[PDB]
Amino acid sequence: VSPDKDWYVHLVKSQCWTRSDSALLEGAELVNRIPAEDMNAFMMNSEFNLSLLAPCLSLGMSEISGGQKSALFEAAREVTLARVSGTVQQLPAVHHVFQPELPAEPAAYWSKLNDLFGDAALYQSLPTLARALAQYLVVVSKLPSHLHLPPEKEKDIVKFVVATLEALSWHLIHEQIPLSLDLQAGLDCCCLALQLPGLWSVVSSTEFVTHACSLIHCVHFILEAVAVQPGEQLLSPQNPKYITAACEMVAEMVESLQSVLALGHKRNSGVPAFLTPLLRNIIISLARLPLVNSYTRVPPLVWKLGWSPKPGGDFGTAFPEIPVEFLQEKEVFKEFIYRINTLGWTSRTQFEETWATLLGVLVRTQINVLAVQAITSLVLSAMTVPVAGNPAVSCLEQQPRNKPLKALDTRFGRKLSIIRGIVEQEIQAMVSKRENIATHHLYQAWDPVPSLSGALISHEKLLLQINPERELGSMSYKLGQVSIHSVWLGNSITPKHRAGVDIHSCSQFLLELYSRWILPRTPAILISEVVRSLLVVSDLFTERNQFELMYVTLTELRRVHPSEDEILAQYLVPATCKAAAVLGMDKAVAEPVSRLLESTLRSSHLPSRVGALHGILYVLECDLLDDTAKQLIPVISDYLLSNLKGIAHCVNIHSQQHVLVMCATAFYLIENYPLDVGPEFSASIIQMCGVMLSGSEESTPSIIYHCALRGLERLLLSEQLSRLDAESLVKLSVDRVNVHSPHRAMAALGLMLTCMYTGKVIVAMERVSVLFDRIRKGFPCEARVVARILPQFLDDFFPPQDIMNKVIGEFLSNQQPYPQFMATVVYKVFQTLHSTGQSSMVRDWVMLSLSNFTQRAPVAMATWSLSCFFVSASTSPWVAAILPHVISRMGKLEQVDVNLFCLVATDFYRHQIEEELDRRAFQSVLEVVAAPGSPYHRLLTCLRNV
Amino acid sequence: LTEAARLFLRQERDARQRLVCPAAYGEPLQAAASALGAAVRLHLELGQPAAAAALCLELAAALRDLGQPAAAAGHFQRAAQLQLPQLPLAALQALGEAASCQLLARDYTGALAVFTRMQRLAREHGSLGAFSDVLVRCEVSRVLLLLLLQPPPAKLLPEHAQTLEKYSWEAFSSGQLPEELFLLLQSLVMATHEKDTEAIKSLQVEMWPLLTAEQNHLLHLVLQETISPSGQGV
Repeated sequence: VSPDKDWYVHLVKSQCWTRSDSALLEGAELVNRIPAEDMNAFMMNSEFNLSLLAPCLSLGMSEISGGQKSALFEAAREVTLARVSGTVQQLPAVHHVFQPELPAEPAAYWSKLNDLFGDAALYQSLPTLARALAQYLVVVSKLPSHLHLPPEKEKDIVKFVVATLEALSWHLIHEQIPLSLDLQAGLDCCCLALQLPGLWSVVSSTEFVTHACSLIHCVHFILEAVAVQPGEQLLSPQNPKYITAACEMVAEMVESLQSVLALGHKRNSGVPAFLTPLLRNIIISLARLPLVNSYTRVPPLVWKLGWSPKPGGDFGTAFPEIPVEFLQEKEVFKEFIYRINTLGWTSRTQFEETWATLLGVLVRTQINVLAVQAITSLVLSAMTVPVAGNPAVSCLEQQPRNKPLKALDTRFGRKLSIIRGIVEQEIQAMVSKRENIATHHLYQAWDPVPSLSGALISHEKLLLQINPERELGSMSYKLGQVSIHSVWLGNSITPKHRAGVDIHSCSQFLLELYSRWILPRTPAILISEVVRSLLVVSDLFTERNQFELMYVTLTELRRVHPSEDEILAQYLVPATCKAAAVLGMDKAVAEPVSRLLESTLRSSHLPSRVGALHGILYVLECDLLDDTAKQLIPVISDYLLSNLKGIAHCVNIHSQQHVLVMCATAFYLIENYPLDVGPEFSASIIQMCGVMLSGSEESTPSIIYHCALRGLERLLLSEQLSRLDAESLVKLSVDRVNVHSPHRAMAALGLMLTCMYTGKVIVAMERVSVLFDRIRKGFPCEARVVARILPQFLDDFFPPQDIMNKVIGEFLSNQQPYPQFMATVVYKVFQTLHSTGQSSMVRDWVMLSLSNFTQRAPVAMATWSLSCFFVSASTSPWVAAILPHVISRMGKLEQVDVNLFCLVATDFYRHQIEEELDRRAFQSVLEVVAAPGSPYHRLLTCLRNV
Repeated sequence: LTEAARLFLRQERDARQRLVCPAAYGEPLQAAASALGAAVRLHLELGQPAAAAALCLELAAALRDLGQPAAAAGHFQRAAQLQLPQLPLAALQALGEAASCQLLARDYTGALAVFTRMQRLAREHGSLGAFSDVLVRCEVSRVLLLLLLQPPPAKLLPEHAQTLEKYSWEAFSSGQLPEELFLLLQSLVMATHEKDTEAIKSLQVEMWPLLTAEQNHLLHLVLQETISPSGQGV
């Protein structure tokens, strides 16, 4: 047979036109190689496995996220959208709410429905299409202009998500619990469709009210079926009845977010913990609907009183803003705060309404503290990057202190970039708090770092920038959110208003009302909260007179307030440091910040010292600290050494915020002040970090391990190091790769990759040996990742003659637990040799298939390894493009397998050997193995026929 | 310092769960480390090991409520260690909570190392009626975790080898499990080891009523790792 385009396409149809979820990744890789011009006639065919649209979309996205244009992604997107429109054109014309309890009310409808979703010939295609649609919608936020979802398909996608949740709930009513993947796909489409503004403008309109109440009814019924046993309620203390039902159901759900859907609560133990994030996000996005938003923001304790106006909002449920004479009661105020903080604000008018409300409450014992906290959180709400008042879409905007590394954007740097982005992707997926992420998709993590030149900065450009003091994946407000350089850079401050909402007026009003409120018998618990609110809002101050007023207020407060506060200093010190170091810390007045820091670092209780360290980090940001009057440096370094030498053997005992901020300060000192932070000062903590990274999984928590390790990776990657502690750093990296925890092994592997790519003969062989050992005795995740980074490591460190024996020896082994990965490693290596004109070394090594191959007790595995090897060492396309097909069958000695193996070996014998004496040398190895059995004897016959 | 614990935890539970405050310094936790985390050590150094760990059982539950699963798991395990060689049931409940938190942290090889410790303490101390309620959760958990991780034969302890061996037709028996759950577990082990998707899907749909929420999470994870493996980058 001629192994050509048509043979290949037939072989692709043999695996990607069934209905089976065995080898979906390899199926996507096989469809990838189909000609781009003839790919959509291949996926829009009625037999196509619809379970491949998620792997095809993921592979296309990984090809586009790599910059290159992807045609498989275009095909999979076209097919997903066409299939969605198709499966939506079957639903009945008019839509009735899906009262998941009302006994079949629209009989005809509720029967024309069952006939279209009670059967498995269509219902089975709803979640396998929802998986594709959720894999598409989760990456529309990072696509080009012509790859977003069109404006025409938005109504159809809303109807499809409605129908998918309706079908899932119908299954739950009649049949048993659908499936974990079906549930997940339906809720994923729901969440990701209410997360996009293009579809949020369609669901939340007026002709889609029945669909909104269907979503609400179905989500409530699913939460009831999943989270509670039959016979109990969710919580443990005119117009279409369904509208009021929807209002009350969303109110109950929002009230549940505190207990039943709070991950780790004593009541969330009923939800299977893979539905908690999806349901939280869906409930938030539903509560923000204009239909139910007006009702949802009113606490229940208001209806428990005599409040019941006559509403109207084109639905009949637009209630007015709570009369502030109700919030003077505490519990009602705390519930209102919870509603407006969890839900955020849906528009500028709503921000202004709740602003004026909390102002009227702000004018009294403790209502003032609650009002101040609500106010500061409310102004911080406009800080978020993606969509400003949307807690489902957005997270708090942070500009890190660390500048982009200059070692990258080089020759070796741009290769370390790739091979460390891989390891970082996996460390993200394996240890990140998926806090800004709701769905299950792994390779989706992003960071809230908008450019200060704006559009969000792509995550693969933030390798070692994100302040090494915040937990990997944690997006809450951390003290030190916005760096001071960012303050000088965004609004040009010599050392406007936020999204849709005038924050200059809010900031100025708050600054005047705070200054006039703490300088002259205000209680202590009020002064401390005003200072905390000032520190938190000073992330939104724009002018320099705002910061100067803040500084003069805070220093007069320091002078007036007594020293016996201990709970005011935690916010007095970092706020004063932020102000004084935005003013370009000078000698005249911004100098006695060093005295304040020196005094607060010898404190008695920890939070004052953590605040002092955040203030120190605020100063060095780009102040000439002190002004070459840096006499704070010796103090900072002595404190850091004395209090990190103790907390290095037992770390889980001491607080984690303290250790994290101490490490962040130490790394900033070593990298930015390497001539004042003494010399060995680095090595000293490159030992503290050694005694911390080398601890057992109990003696070193995971987040502290990953900070210290990523900070060390930056310290080495930044050229601000002597070659004496860097030499002390290349040794520590290798002792941590042979660890049991897979994510710790992956972190140590990333540090080793930087130790190798930055500081640049048998050492390289020791390192490749440890990599092969992590393939051979690791978990499938870690082993797949290491085998995915290995081809580049190999082709970039040592010439192919050195390791070509080792790669084949690790492929052909009995101690090899995952030969299905080493197949791809050998493939990448050989196909790299077929580009650099070294296609003669590869044949020299394949002619070394005498004893290594053809000698493997499971003859099935012997012929499988022979087929993998002869596919790898093939200069022909359509033969090298079937390795995903041969990896999908690691045993399975069928007859078509043998036909494949004979064809592949015949192609090799015809195209690569070309030497008759070597041809006979090749022929007289199947005769020793002989095997009159099918595989070799058929190969010998076909070779005699050639 | 035990009612001060209530004060300084509610002063954090307010801003976290009651009135969600997306403006938290993170201030009352680094201080929540006092009283609780503080006497946690004081109780020991002066001596009250019996109830000393109860303070940590409250502080760990608080930490898990706030969204710190890993440190909550650490404190839970420490409590289990503190109460162990005097009270089996207390430390077994603590270890169960620690395994739950570690599964919240997506730390599977550390959760399996606690399930194996429970399962092996329940036996060597089952010499009641709840021991054969931890041996029925730990066995199913451990099997689902070993099916999710899939360790290679090299780094696979004798314990896990014995367990994953118990559930193939070379073996029939039920130990402490109910017969139907054992048959489902055996069919699931045999179907996953033989790269069978539809069998595992049918088994997920059939087993959902018999498994708890944690183990249903784990069975969904097994099914997902089977369908779309984690590490390919796509």
